[PDB]
Amino acid sequence: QLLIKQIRDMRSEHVALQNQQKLAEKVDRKISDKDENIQKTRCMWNTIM
Amino acid sequence: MVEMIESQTLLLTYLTIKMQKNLFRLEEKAERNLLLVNDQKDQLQETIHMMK
Repeated sequence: QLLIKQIRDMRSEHVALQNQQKLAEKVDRKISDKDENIQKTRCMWNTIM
Repeated sequence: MVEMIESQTLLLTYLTIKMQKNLFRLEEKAERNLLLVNDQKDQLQETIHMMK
């Protein structure tokens, strides 16, 4: 009985999370430029300071 | 009187051996079923964690 209850609860949780991932991937293609933008910003500050 | 007690002992002993054999078969089937379900639980738990 315990195991039945636990599996049911987890299945419900898995569906909820799948709906949230589908909304987030429509935004991400452009990530290949992060480390480069951070270093660029850091460099600009260092130059000013 | 000694013959009667021996007959009772025979009945009880027979019942006992018969019950024990059938109980061991159930326990083994039960534990197998629990392990199978537990394994399913474990796979779902890992997938949920990765998504989170």
